[PDB]
Amino acid sequence: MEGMLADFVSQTSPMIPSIVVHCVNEIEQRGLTETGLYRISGCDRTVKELKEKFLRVKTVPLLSKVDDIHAICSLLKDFLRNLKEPLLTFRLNRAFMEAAEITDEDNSIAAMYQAVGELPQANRDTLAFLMIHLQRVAQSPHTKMDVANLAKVFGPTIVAHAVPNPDPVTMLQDIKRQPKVVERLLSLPLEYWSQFMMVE
Repeated sequence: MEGMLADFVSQTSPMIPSIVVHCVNEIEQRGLTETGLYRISGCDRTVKELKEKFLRVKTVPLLSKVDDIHAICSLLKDFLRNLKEPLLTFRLNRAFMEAAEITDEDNSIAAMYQAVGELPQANRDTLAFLMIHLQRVAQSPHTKMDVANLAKVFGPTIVAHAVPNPDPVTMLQDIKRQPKVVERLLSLPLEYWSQFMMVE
């Protein structure tokens, strides 16, 4: 199994796994011209092989070699989704959902700010890096992937559940609630996320 986010970072800040950094770098370089980025899945075999090699050797394979940029998108989602706990931790799963469900804009944003501040550093730093990247994806006129669309894709990826294996009632209730969390997070401005890009 993959293990915890912290197992992919060191004391070096911002605390972002090299795999996330390299995936984002590749996607920035040749993915922003692609329609359906993060919606279109890559070849399952290519994604699994890249992931197996990454987890076994503990180093990022040369991503520039792979022709399909969607496989890189799929690898990033797979990595994040399959962490022992989601990027937004088990501990704060419900907190994030409740924050996003507040209809008062000011109070919802304030509750979002509160929940992000309660994240461990590695989680916040990685989240901040991902949010900056996904905002750029949403702002490309070639991707056709707005904040709403990306939230539906990233809901299961970064929010997930409060437990590793929820009962089916909870499971289906949860997936209804995930997109609004991502929607709110992506709606927090670049300047907010950018502040967490800092050295140790």
